[PDB]
Order: sequence, then structure tokens, then C-alpha cells
Amino acid sequence: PIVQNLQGQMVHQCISPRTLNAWVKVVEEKAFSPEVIPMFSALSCGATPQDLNTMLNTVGGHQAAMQMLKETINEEAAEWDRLHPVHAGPIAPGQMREPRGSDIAGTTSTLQEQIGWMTHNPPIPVGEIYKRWIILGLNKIVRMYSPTSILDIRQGPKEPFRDYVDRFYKTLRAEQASQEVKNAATETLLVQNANPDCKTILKALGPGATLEEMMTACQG
Amino acid sequence: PIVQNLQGQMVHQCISPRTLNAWVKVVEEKAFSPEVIPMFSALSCGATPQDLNTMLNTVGGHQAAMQMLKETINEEAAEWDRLHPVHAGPIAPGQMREPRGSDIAGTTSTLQEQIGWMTHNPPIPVGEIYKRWIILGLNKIVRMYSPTSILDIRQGPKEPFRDYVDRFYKTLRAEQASQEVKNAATETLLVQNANPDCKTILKALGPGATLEEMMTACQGV
Amino acid sequence: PIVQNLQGQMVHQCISPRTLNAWVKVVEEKAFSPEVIPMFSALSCGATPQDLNTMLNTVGGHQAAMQMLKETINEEAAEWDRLHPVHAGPIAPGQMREPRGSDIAGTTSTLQEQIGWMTHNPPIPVGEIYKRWIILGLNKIVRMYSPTSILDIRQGPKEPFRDYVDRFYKTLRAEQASQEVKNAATETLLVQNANPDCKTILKALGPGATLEEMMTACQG
Amino acid sequence: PIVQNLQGQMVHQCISPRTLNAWVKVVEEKAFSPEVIPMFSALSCGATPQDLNTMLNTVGGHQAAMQMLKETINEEAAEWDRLHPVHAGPIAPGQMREPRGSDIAGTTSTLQEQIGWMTHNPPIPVGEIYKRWIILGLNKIVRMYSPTSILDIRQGPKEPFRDYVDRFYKTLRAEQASQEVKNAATETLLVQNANPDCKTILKALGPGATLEEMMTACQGV
Amino acid sequence: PIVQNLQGQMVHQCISPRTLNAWVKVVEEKAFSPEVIPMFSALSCGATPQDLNTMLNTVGGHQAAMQMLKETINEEAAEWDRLHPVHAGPIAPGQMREPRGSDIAGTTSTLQEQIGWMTHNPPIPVGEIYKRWIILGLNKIVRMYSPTSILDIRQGPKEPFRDYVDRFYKTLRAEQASQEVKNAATETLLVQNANPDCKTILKALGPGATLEEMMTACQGV
Amino acid sequence: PIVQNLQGQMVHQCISPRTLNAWVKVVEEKAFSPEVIPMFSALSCGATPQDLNTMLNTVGGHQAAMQMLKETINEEAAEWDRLHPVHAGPIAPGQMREPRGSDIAGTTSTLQEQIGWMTHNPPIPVGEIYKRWIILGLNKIVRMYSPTSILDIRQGPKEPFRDYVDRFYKTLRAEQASQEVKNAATETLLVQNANPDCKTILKALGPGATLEEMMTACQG
Ligand SMILES: CCS(=O)(=O)Nc1nn(CC(F)(F)F)c2c(-n3c([C@H](Cc4cc(F)cc(F)c4)NC(=O)Cn4nc(C(F)(F)F)c5c4CCC5)nc4cc(-c5ccc(C=O)c(F)c5)ccc4c3=O)ccc(Cl)c12
Ligand SMILES: CCS(=O)(=O)Nc1nn(CC(F)(F)F)c2c(-n3c([C@H](Cc4cc(F)cc(F)c4)NC(=O)Cn4nc(C(F)(F)F)c5c4CCC5)nc4cc(-c5ccc(C=O)c(F)c5)ccc4c3=O)ccc(Cl)c12
Ligand SMILES: CCS(=O)(=O)Nc1nn(CC(F)(F)F)c2c(-n3c([C@H](Cc4cc(F)cc(F)c4)NC(=O)Cn4nc(C(F)(F)F)c5c4CCC5)nc4cc(-c5ccc(C=O)c(F)c5)ccc4c3=O)ccc(Cl)c12
Ligand SMILES: CCS(=O)(=O)Nc1nn(CC(F)(F)F)c2c(-n3c([C@H](Cc4cc(F)cc(F)c4)NC(=O)Cn4nc(C(F)(F)F)c5c4CCC5)nc4cc(-c5ccc(C=O)c(F)c5)ccc4c3=O)ccc(Cl)c12
Ligand SMILES: CCS(=O)(=O)Nc1nn(CC(F)(F)F)c2c(-n3c([C@H](Cc4cc(F)cc(F)c4)NC(=O)Cn4nc(C(F)(F)F)c5c4CCC5)nc4cc(-c5ccc(C=O)c(F)c5)ccc4c3=O)ccc(Cl)c12
Ligand SMILES: CCS(=O)(=O)Nc1nn(CC(F)(F)F)c2c(-n3c([C@H](Cc4cc(F)cc(F)c4)NC(=O)Cn4nc(C(F)(F)F)c5c4CCC5)nc4cc(-c5ccc(C=O)c(F)c5)ccc4c3=O)ccc(Cl)c12
Repeated sequence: PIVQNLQGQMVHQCISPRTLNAWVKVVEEKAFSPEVIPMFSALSCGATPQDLNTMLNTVGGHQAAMQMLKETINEEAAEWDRLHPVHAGPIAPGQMREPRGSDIAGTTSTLQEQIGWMTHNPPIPVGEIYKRWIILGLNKIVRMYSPTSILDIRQGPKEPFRDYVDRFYKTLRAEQASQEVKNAATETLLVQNANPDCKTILKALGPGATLEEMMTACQG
Repeated sequence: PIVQNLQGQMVHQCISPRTLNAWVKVVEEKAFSPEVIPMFSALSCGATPQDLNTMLNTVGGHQAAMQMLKETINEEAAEWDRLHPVHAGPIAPGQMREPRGSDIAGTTSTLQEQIGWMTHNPPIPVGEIYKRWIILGLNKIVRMYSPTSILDIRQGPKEPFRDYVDRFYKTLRAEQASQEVKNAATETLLVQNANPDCKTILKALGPGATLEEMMTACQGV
Repeated sequence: PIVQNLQGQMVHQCISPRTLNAWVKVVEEKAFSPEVIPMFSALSCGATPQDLNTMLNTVGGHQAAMQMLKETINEEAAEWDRLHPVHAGPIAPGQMREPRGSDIAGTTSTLQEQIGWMTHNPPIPVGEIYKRWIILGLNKIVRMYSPTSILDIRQGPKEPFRDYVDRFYKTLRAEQASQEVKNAATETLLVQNANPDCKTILKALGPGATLEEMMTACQG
Repeated sequence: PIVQNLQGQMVHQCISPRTLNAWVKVVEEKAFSPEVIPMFSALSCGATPQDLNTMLNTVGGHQAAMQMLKETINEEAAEWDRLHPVHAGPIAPGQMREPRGSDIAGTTSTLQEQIGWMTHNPPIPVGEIYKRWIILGLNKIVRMYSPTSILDIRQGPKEPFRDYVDRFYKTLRAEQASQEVKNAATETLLVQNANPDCKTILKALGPGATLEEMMTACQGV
Repeated sequence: PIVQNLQGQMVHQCISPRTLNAWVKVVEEKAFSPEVIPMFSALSCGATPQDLNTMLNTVGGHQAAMQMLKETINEEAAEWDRLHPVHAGPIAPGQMREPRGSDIAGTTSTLQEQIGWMTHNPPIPVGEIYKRWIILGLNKIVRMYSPTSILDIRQGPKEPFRDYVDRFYKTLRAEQASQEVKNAATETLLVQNANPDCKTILKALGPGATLEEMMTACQGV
Repeated sequence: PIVQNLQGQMVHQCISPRTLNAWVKVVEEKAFSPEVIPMFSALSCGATPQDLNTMLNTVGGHQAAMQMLKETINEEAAEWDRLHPVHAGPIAPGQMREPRGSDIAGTTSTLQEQIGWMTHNPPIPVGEIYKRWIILGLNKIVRMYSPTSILDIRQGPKEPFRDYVDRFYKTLRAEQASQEVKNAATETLLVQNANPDCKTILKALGPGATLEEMMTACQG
């Protein structure tokens, strides 16, 4: 990673054995449950492209997913190249060549170049750009290994309303839509997929009941 | 988190794997037992909004609780906005735009903005403000998911007084109320709901007895 | 905690996940065995009142004990208030308001105030004062969850003298008396509660035998 | 390893017990699965030749592989020597003798010489040069100890396409070849070795379909 | 402990949870096996008296041993007091009162006094002096709780000589005696208490044989 | 150990609980398998003589081996004394007495003297010298607890050639000879001890086949 030391300077540090192991274990234990994304995001804080590639290369199995991720990266890289074309010419002392997409993904760039960009004044944050690409791919994978649509989450006749709501929002976490789309669909669908006794009570509350009010109302 | 270096400046440090894992495991092991709240507060010391979002996003399951938490945050954010409305205009050099509620929650703010607020002179402690909102939400969840009401804690005929007291205060810990209200509940119910023999002993020691005295007086009864 | 950094200045640091976990595990594993006190004392090295409250708030169960602790704190705080009454008036630049008992316990004081006191020149060590109150309460709890009096520790007829002595002093650790009182009672009671064959030998050694001499003498 | 201190100088640090143990355990648990290679590369970041030798010397068992690794290193060392022959003469103050192949591998060089190379201005990165040799050797071992050939990965009649793709790329990961060669193997075999129903679907999407599209198109077939 | 910072000054650091737990677990697992002594000495490196008291206070059980340890300390403290009596009078600025035995053991001294002694120029190393007393006490305990006497270590008829030697030196390790005395015990008993066949072989190699030679000579006998 | 701090100075640090535990566990788990030597070497990086003695004193059991180690140290120390005799006289301010062998082994030297030597300009690296002595002894012990000669490692009739080669080189790791002696013996002995079907194929390859070529040739 690139971190600040105790004396106020951005420096390169080795990825730690703890970080590496934390990520490997997360994938082993949880596969591509939604929570693997914020865990990846937090474990990769400060990462260079080389560090990100290391993390992705240590994933055991799941190589269909990992290839889909490479394809997502390649599409983002091609968009970057269209938007930020490289001008040819000798690079001046006191300057860094402009990165292409393949450089941000660490494929055609050296570690020294990556540090150069990430610590330039002003910085070209190739780590952060690459990470955003990876997260877009990881979201696709989460959605793909999600077994269930929110349309199929229905409260059972004897199912406590809290357990139903737990299942509903856990399923929703795996959907790949904006938060606004998720929320408004949810309002109405949560009621619609409730069991007849709860649905009755929930209709009675009227629009604009908070979840807390809903869960109190259907406690038994 | 934001921590101080040797130069005496506040700077950003990455959240540690140890922290992340400690939080994940505490939720796994304890759910929304009252002690999850101080563990959250301790593990999130110095946290940015981004860090707090990370910690909440890694909670496995309990999504009904997490959704109720978001709703609490949205309520606290609307109030923030009502009390502290943003004034339009360009931001001066070395200065920071005023945060809206959604900026404090990390939704409409970048990491670099959060660092800027938390390290400005004087600080706008958006991490601390957000943590307060989160803790309020967690207190609701703890209460919400408490199985027992304090009114139903009654000493059994053969139950040692110490075990009853343990159960009474464990229940009271999950209530969402000020300390002064919880002290009123104790004064109303603890002696009253003791069993007949202990109750007789306790009524005799009177209102002013310490818990240690009460527990000594009922050691056999 | 408040610690010294590498460059010679008292600064606030976050309580570490290790410290938190060590304390939680100690209580889970050992409850209020006497050794929990020096473990609390060592894990709370440098603690602010806020840190101490955190540690106490993480104790799972044992809420009768924890309430007795709060009552002990309140009594110590009232004594502090009697001994160190607060004078009213505006606080000068370059000064800290005088702490009341409720401030030392962290109830009516902010973290910023606690750091202010603990790093003033000269320091008001509100962490150390509060800790002393907590330890007084913890000692009361140890004594309370001690099942056995030293008067009931008697060497059995076939019990190796070493096992008896182990039981005796382990029980004595849980008693709440001064060390002088513990020692002198012990001299005589250890002999008196020994089994008839050992008691014979121990009488024969005369007064002022060390424990080592006693344990050698009753080895079989 | 060689790491930077506050003065901005590169200095020597002892290899940590955590690092040592992480490497030992990864070999124990995963043998020469492809993912052992990036784990080695990450755990050996900043390593001196001495450190790399330590890590290789602590591998338990697998001595046939380790001997093949030494042979690869000896081949790379002979080539180094052919490209970069040492010139005789006394070494000037503040300067370092030019390394031979055996110096890079840590066999004929002291720790103090390795530090001198890695911290000189500009660096002679003998740790990085040796790591490259080691990684080449490990890639041979991974391939050598792979059980399956890519030609024998064929989708079963009832095998979900996702499971076949997992197996195909897991096999391809163990091949020792450039990325461009591995991409050629995919273009030759993946659709061709799908089962009859999936293959029909995939041939219709055509050469330009992404894996995500292919996996959507065969979700039931 | 007292450790050095960057300014090259000795300063106080809190005892770490790792240290505390390592000590607790070593006693739990090994009791008063001889190797507990160097583990104590290593874990208490730089310790103040306060720290040493903490480590001793966390020992679970073994209170007969711990009481014998206190008695040893009291004996060493009385001797200290006899050799180094305190002189009355007010302490000058930047100076420290002379420690009594009970000050070294941490009983009548504050932490701030201990820091003052250990960091004064020149140091009064009250941590090191106390550790010496503690180690003397622990050596007594190890000996006290050793099950076997060296006189009873005898090679069995079918016991490999290496196993006998292991047992002989493991027993000798628990003895409380100088190294020169332990070397005398070896010269008296090791060959003498070997079985008839090994003994014959060993007597022939003679007094000057190394252990490695002795163990080679008896590899089958 | 003696390490460099962040501000470029050689200082003494306490041996860490991690280091201590790593070494204890290695011996418990692996005894004196060859890999215990590079593990000792790496865990003792920067060690003083006192640290090395600590590490050796924590070894549980294996006291025959440990005594053989002391004997090896004593022989190396006597050689050092013959080669570097100590001249008598008062030691000047700005100087360190010359170390004898017993000083390098930490037996007659204080920690303060060891730090003095290791941080003198120019350094007398008593830690590194002692470690070399210990490693010579440890190699003797490895060879001694090795159950098997390389002459007895023979490929079985149905044994995969890779498993045979694994056994052969694992056995060779425990032999105490130079690397040149190990290699040249190995070339020929590996073929000679192969089973008849492999030996046939290996003869056919001719001299100077690499191991990789040999293992490919006998894959079935
Ligand atoms: C033609 C280019 S492309 O294919 O379109 N895109 C890319 N190719 N590469 C890899 C490369 F750089 F090599 F071209 C790309 C990398 N890439 C990679 C990637 C990282 C990755 C793994 C993953 F699981 C998912 C991902 F999304 C990304 N690893 C692999 O591709 C391994 N692989 N291999 C096959 C398979 F082939 F076996 F099937 C599969 C996989 C994962 C899924 C299936 N590792 C590196 C390691 C060192 C590096 C360098 C040195 C050392 C040691 O000294 C070291 F350990 C590592 C240096 C540079 C790179 C680097 O740039 C990044 C991004 C793109 Cl988009 C590509
Ligand atoms: C739209 C307004 S709102 O919904 O009324 N309020 C909020 N929306 N958001 C989320 C968002 F920001 F997306 F709008 C909000 C966040 N928010 C979130 C929150 C954090 C959170 C989780 C939790 F379990 C309880 C909570 F109380 C808070 N995560 C979710 O909402 C996930 N989610 N999702 C569903 C769902 F699927 F059902 F939808 C559920 C959940 C938990 C319960 C059910 N994560 C972030 C991550 C990155 C971030 C940025 C970058 C990376 C990668 O580098 C990364 F990993 C993360 C950047 C910004 C944000 C951010 O701002 C904060 C607060 C509010 Cl109040 C809101
Ligand atoms: C009228 C005052 S008093 O009651 O006489 N004395 C005290 N009240 N308080 C608590 C308070 F401050 F709230 F008044 C007191 C505290 N106190 C507490 C204490 C700590 C404690 C726990 C314990 F197990 C034993 C103890 F001895 C002490 N916690 C509780 O009381 C919890 N509780 N709750 C009930 C029960 F009610 F459910 F039954 C029980 C318990 C333990 C036993 C049974 N936590 C804090 C947390 C934040 C803090 C602030 C913010 C956040 C988050 O942002 C956070 F996580 C923590 C800020 C300030 C405080 C603080 O000052 C300290 C000392 C006194 Cl003496 C008192
Ligand atoms: C002679 C030339 S060569 O053989 O062609 N090439 C090499 N010989 N050496 C080793 C040596 F240096 F000794 F010559 C070489 C080393 N080398 C080694 C290597 C490292 C290694 C292990 C491995 F598993 C795979 C590898 F690829 C490399 N260890 C071994 O060879 C052990 N070995 N031993 C047998 C055997 F028993 F079967 F022999 C086997 C093995 C692994 C497979 C089978 N360790 C060192 C340790 C100290 C070192 C120095 C000091 C201390 C103590 O303080 C310490 F612990 C270690 C100092 C210097 C060296 C050093 O230079 C490096 C590279 C080459 Cl190519 C060679
Ligand atoms: C009176 C003179 S003496 O008895 O002859 N010698 C000594 N008395 N003390 C203890 C004392 F200081 F209290 F006098 C002595 C200490 N001593 C102790 C010792 C340490 C110890 C434990 C052990 F297992 C073996 C030992 F050899 C030494 N603990 C005990 O005595 C506990 N104990 N208690 C009984 C008993 F219950 F049976 F009594 C037993 C035992 C072990 C065996 C049986 N702890 C301290 C803690 C705080 C300290 C201060 C503050 C806090 C909190 O913040 C804290 F947690 C701790 C501050 C000061 C002290 C301190 O000075 C040191 C040395 C002497 Cl020689 C004596
Ligand atoms: C006449 C000298 S010699 O015998 O020829 N050589 C040596 N004697 N010593 C030890 C000594 F220094 F004491 F003389 C020697 C040491 N030596 C030792 C050694 C280390 C060691 C252990 C081991 F397992 C293998 C080894 F190779 C070396 N420990 C023992 O000898 C223990 N022992 N004991 C018996 C047995 F006797 F019970 F059987 C056995 C053993 C291992 C095998 C069988 N520990 C020290 C600890 C403190 C030290 C000082 C203070 C404290 C506490 O405050 C502390 F914890 C440690 C201070 C100084 C020393 C120190 O110098 C080093 C080297 C030589 Cl060659 C010798």
C-alpha cells in the first residue's frame, strides 16, 4: 500500500501477512456474499495496482467469477483509453507518462510507475481508479452468485415477521440496482409479500410507516 | 481512522484487519446483546464515516436491524439539516463546505472531505456526529430484540437473590432510557418482585440499603 | 489510553482490539477469581475514564456484581466531593475546571476534558483515581464470589501437604483484609488446620519455620 | 527485508515470525496450487536473497520440487554471468563489487553485501532479480504438478456451465505460458468442449460474447 | 516495561496483552518445569517491579509456590537492607531517595519512583535487582517440585543410551546448583549409572570422550 | 535483539513474545528436522548472546541434544581463545575489553558488554559469531536424529518417481557434508537407487539430464 508514515510523507509499504490472510479467509468462508465487497474495499485501503492484483491472484477457485472480473476490468480500461488518450513524446524530468487503462490495472506499468503516479503532486490515484473497476466487477459477481430474486421472498404463514424481513433485505443486498430503486420497490413489495395476517395489519398502518412501526405492529 | 502522528497532526490511517475482524466476530457471537454497543463504540474510535459504513456493511445477516438503523440515521440526518442548513457559495482556500446530513453519514461526501472536516481547525467531527446517530439506532435495536420486559423479572421461590439481581439488571441493560429512568425502574420493581422471604428481609433494611447489604441480608433466605 | 509516543509527548490513543478482547476473555474464563484484578489493572494501564467505562460496559452478565461496583464508585465519588469541593467561577485560558467525582468516573466529563486533566502540567490523574475506585469495588466482588472461608480449609487425612497449602493460600487470596492481617493469622492457622500427622511434625519444627521448611518436613 | 525508515533511507529489518509462519502454512495447506505463487511474491516483498533462501529452506517436504527450483536458479545464474561478467580490480570507497549469479542467489554473497546492493544509489536489486528466478522455477513446478491438461476439460451432460468454466480456468491457471497464449487456448477449447446443448447456444452468441453473456445464455441448458 | 524511544531516552510503556497472556499460558501449560524460568526472564525484559508483581499476581493456582516465592523475596529484601541502609534527609531536585528492599519489590514504592530509579543517570536498576530475587525463588520452586533425584536416573536394560541421557540432563536441569556443581554430578553418575553393556563401552572411551562420541559408541549396545 | 530504529541508530530491544513462542512451537512440532535450522537462524536475527541463550534454554526436552550443543560451543570457544588471545591491561575510555570465547557465548559477559561489542565502531559481532557456533552444533544434532542414510533410499517397484525423489532429497537434507559433495554423489546415486524400469529410462537419457527431464521421463 501507499501510506503516510509518522513524519508526514506518502511511502510504499509491503502488503502485510495479516491483510493477505484476512482476504483469503473471507473468500474461503463467505464466497461472494455481499459482505465480501466492503471487506475487499477495506482490506485494499491504500493499495497499488500490484497489491490489488496480488489480492485477486490469491483467490482460490471461483475462476469463472475471476475471469468475469478481468472482462469487467478490460471494458473499464477501454473506456478510460477512449476518454484519456495518451499523447506521444519524451517524458520531461519532473513528470510521469500518462497512464493507459492497462497501466491502471497494473498489467503494463511497473511498481515504480504506480508509486510515481500515486505520490505525484497532484496525485494520479491509479489504485483508487483500479479499485473502482474491481468493485464494479465484484458487484456483478455478487448478483450472479445470488440464488434468489426479491420477488421470491415471501413471508411464510407461521414465519415471524422479523425473520421474513431479515431474508428480504439480505436478498436485496445482492441485487445490482441503485439505492433509490431498491428503496421504493421495497416499500411496497415488503407489504405485498407479507403473509395475509401481517399484510392486513400493515395495510391498516397506512403509507409511510417506518420499518420499526411495521415490526412492532406484526410482533404477533 | 484519524489518529495523531509525531508531528502532532491528525492523519488518516487505514482501518486494520484486526478491527474489522473483531467487529465481525462480536456481532457473530453476541448479536444485539447490550454489550455489542460499547464494543462498537470502542472498535470505531477515531473512525471516519467511511470506516463506520465499512463496519456496518460487514455485519452478516441481521438485515432487518440494519435497515432500521438506516432509518434512524435518515431521521437524525433530516434533523441535522433542519438545524444546520448549508449556505451556497464558493469555498475559500484552506476551508471546507458545510456538511449536510448525508455528508455526515458518508453518502454524499468523499473520504478526502471527511478527512478535511475531522482534521480542520477547529474540527467538524463528522465521525463522532455519525457515531452518535448510529449508537441511537443500535440502542433501539438492542431494546427491540430484548426477549424480556423488566416487569416480568420475578425472583423464583428457590432462586438465590444474586441470580435474580443478575437477571433484573441484565434485562434493564437492554432498555432504552436514561440512567435516571432506569434507576426509577429499579426503585419500583427490585424489592417488590423479590420472593416472599427475601422481600420481607429487604423491606426491613429499608430504602437506603446498598445492593451489597441487600445481597448479604438475603444470602440464605 | 494516554501514552508517550516515540517523540516524548503524552497523547491519546484508541483502546486496541487486543486489549478489549483480552479483558472480555478474562471475565468469560475466570469470572471474579482474584487474578482478574491484576489483569484488569494491567490491561487498563494509561486508561482514561472513558476507556475504563468501556471495559466495564463490555462485561457480559455478572450485572449484580457490576451494579455493586457502580455503588462503590458512587461512594468514592461522594467522598471525593466532600474532600475536594468545586469553586464556581469562569475558567481561565490556560486552566482546567476542577473535577467532581462524577467527572473522574467519566459520567459528567467529556473525553476532551479527561485528556485535559491527564495531560495538564501538573497532571490531575483522573484515570488513576477512577481506577483505584474500580479496584476497591472489584475487591469487594472477589470476596463476594469467594465460596469459602479460610477457616474451612482443612488438610485431609491423605492429602499431600502441598495440595493443602495450595488450597489455603488460593482461598486467602480472595479475602479482603490487609496483608499484615493475612500473614499473621496464616502462620498459626495453617498449622492448626493441618492433619494430625503433619501438625505433629509442624509443632516439632517450632515457631518461625519458613513455608519451605514446613513443606520439606511434611513431604511424606 | 529492506524497508524505508523515517529518514527516507532504505534499511534492513529482520524477517518477521508472522511472515515465516504464513509462508510455511501456505505450502502446508496448498502445496503447489497456482495461488501459492502470488502468496510467495507478496510474503517476500522487499526480501534480501538471504530472506528468500530462508523462506525456501523452511519448506517442509516437496524436496523434489525444491531441487528442481535450485536447478532453475542455476540456469538463470549462468545466463546472468554470461550477460553481466564481473570485471576484476579493487572496489572504490562507497562502491560495491559487481554481483555474479551466485551472489544474487545468496550463495557467495554476505548479508552486508546484499544490503549494500539493494540500498546503493542507484539500487542493484539483487532481491528482485533472485525473486524473478525463483518465480520462474515455481511456475515450472505448478505446471509440473498440475493433475489435468486443458485438453481434458470437457463439460459433463448435467454439469452447470459455471462449474465447467471454473474447472477450465483453474486448469489454465496452472499452465506456464504468457497470458496471450492462455487466451488462445481459451478461444480454441472453451466453447468447443462445452456439452451439446450449451455449445449450440454459445456458437449462436458468437466469438464476441463476454463470459457473463455466455454464462447467462447457458443458465439452464 | 522501560524501553528506549527515538530521542534515546528510556521511557515507560504499558505491559502488553501479548506478554501477559504468554506468561499466563506458559505457567498453565508447563507449571514449574525448568524452562519456565528463561521464559519468565525473557517475558519480563525491561519490566518495572510493578510489572513483575503483575506477572506474579496473574499466576493461576500454585499458591504454595507463590508464597514460598514471597518468602524468598523477603529474605533477599532484608539482606539488601543490611547491605544498603537508607540515609535520612530531604531529596535534592532531580534526585531519587535510596530504595529499601520493599521499594525494590514494589511494595512501598510508586510506579513514578520505579521509573525514576530505572531511568536515572546512572540507573538504579530496581527491576533487574527484583528479577534476580524472583529468579532465585523460582529456582527453589523448580527444584522443590522436581519429581526425580539425579541419583535415581539409571539406564534400563533395553533403554537406548540417548533416551537415558535425555532423562539424566532433564533431571539435572531442575537442580539448584551452579554449573560447576552440575558438571561434577555428571562426571560422578552418567557413565556409572549406564547399563552394563553401555557402561563397558563408555569406560573404554575414557574420561575425555565427548557426549557425541559416547552416543556414537553406544548406538546399539 | 539489536535492531535499527526509525531514526538510524543500533539499539537493544527485548525479544518479543511472538519470537519466543515461534521457536518453542517449531521445536515441539518438528524436533530437529532440517528445517528447524533456517527457522532458528531467522528467528534469531539480530540476537545478542543473551537472546540466543534464552532461545536454547526454552527448548523442552531434547537435553542430550542440548548438551551436545554446549560441547560444540565449548570447542568453538577454545578455538577462538587460541586464535584471539586476550591481552591484559586497563581498558581505555572509548574502548571495550577483547571478548574471550566464554564472553561470545554469553557465559562470562554482561548484556551491557554484549551491546557494547555489537554496537562498537567497528562492531565486534558477538551475536553472529555465537550463532555460527550454535548452527554448527545444530547441524550435528540434525545429522544425529536422522534415522536414514541416503544409501538406504531406494525407489519401490510401484513407487512414483516423484515420491522417491522427495524421499531421497529429504534424507540428503539431513546429511552433514558440503553442497559440492552432496550434488555429485546425488547425480549418480539417484539413478542407481531407482527401480529397474526407471533406471532403464534414466540410463537412456544419458549423463547431464536435469531433474526435470528425469521426472518427465519416468512419469509412468
Ligand atoms: C491479455 C490480457 S487479459 O487477459 O485481457 N487481461 C489481464 N491479464 N492479466 C494478467 C497478465 F498481466 F499476466 F497479463 C491481467 C491482470 N494481471 C494479473 C491478474 C490479476 C487478476 C486476478 C484475478 F483473479 C481476477 C482479476 F480480475 C485480475 N491475474 C490473472 O489474470 C491471472 N489469471 N490467469 C488466468 C488464466 F489465464 F489462467 F486463465 C485467469 C486469471 C484470473 C482468472 C482466470 N496479475 C498480474 C500479476 C503480476 C505479477 C508479476 C510478477 C510476479 C512475480 O514476480 C507476480 F506474482 C505477479 C503482474 C501483473 C498482473 C496483471 O496485470 C490484471 C487485470 C487484467 Cl484485466 C489482466
Ligand atoms: C439512498 C438513501 S437511504 O437508503 O435512505 N440511506 C442510505 N443509503 N446508503 C447506501 C448508499 F450509499 F448506497 F446510498 C447509506 C449509507 N451508506 C452505506 C450503507 C452503510 C450502512 C450499512 C448498514 F448495514 C446499516 C446502516 F445503517 C448503514 N450501506 C447500505 O445502505 C447497505 N445496504 N443496502 C441495503 C439494501 F440493499 F437493501 F438496499 C441494505 C443495507 C443495509 C440494510 C439493508 N454504505 C456506503 C458504502 C460506500 C462505499 C463506497 C465505495 C466502496 C468501494 O470502494 C464501498 F465498498 C462502499 C459509500 C457510501 C455508503 C453509504 O452512504 C449510509 C447511511 C445511510 Cl442512511 C444510507
Ligand atoms: C445516576 C447515575 S448512577 O447510576 O448512580 N451511576 C452511574 N451511571 N453511569 C451510567 C451513565 F453515565 F449513563 F449515567 C455510570 C458510569 N458510566 C457508564 C457505566 C460504566 C460501568 C459499567 C459497569 F458494568 C460497572 C460500572 F461500575 C461502571 N455503565 C453503566 O452504568 C451501564 N449500566 N447500566 C445499568 C442499568 F441501568 F441498566 F441497570 C447497569 C450498568 C452496569 C451495572 C447495571 N458508562 C458510560 C458510558 C458512556 C458512553 C457514552 C457514549 C457512548 C457512545 O457513543 C458509549 F458507548 C458510552 C458515557 C459515560 C458512562 C458512565 O459514566 C460510570 C460510573 C457510574 Cl457510578 C455510573
Ligand atoms: C552448490 C551449488 S548448488 O547446489 O548447485 N546450488 C545451491 N546450493 N545452495 C546451498 C548452499 F549455499 F549451501 F550451497 C544454494 C542456495 N542456498 C540455500 C538453499 C536455498 C534454497 C532452498 C530450496 F529449498 C530451494 C532452493 F531453490 C533454494 N538451500 C539449499 O540448497 C538446501 N538444500 N540442500 C539440499 C541438499 F541437501 F540436497 F543438498 C536440497 C536443498 C533444497 C533442495 C534439496 N540456502 C542457503 C542458506 C544459507 C545460510 C547461511 C547461514 C545460516 C545460519 O546462520 C543459514 F541458516 C543458512 C546461506 C546460503 C544459502 C544458499 O546459497 C540458494 C540457491 C542455490 Cl541454486 C544453491
Ligand atoms: C506484607 C509483607 S509480605 O506479605 O511479607 N510480602 C509481600 N506482600 N506483598 C503484597 C502487598 F503489597 F499487598 F503487601 C508483596 C508484593 N506485592 C504484590 C504481590 C506480588 C507477588 C505475587 C506472587 F504470587 C508471588 C510473589 F512473590 C509476589 N502479590 C501478593 O503478595 C499476592 N498474594 N497475596 C497472598 C495472600 F492473600 F495470601 F496474602 C498471596 C499472594 C501470593 C502468594 C499468596 N502485589 C502487589 C500489587 C500491587 C498493586 C497495586 C495496585 C493495583 C491496582 O491498580 C494492583 F492490581 C496491584 C502493589 C504492590 C504489590 C506488592 O508489593 C511483592 C512482594 C512481596 Cl515479598 C510482598
Ligand atoms: C562450566 C560451563 S559449561 O557447562 O561447559 N558450558 C556452559 N554452561 N553454561 C551455563 C552457565 F552459564 F550457567 F554456566 C552455558 C551457557 N549459558 C546458558 C546455557 C544456554 C544453552 C542452553 C542449551 F539448551 C544448549 C546450549 F548449547 C546452551 N544454558 C545451560 O547450560 C542450561 N543447561 N544446564 C544443563 C545442566 F547442567 F543441567 F545439565 C544443561 C543445559 C542445557 C543442556 C543440559 N544459559 C545461560 C543463562 C543465563 C541467564 C542468567 C540470568 C537469568 C535470569 O536472571 C537467566 F534466565 C539466564 C546466563 C548465561 C548463560 C550461559 O552462559 C551457554 C553456553 C555454554 Cl557452552 C554454557
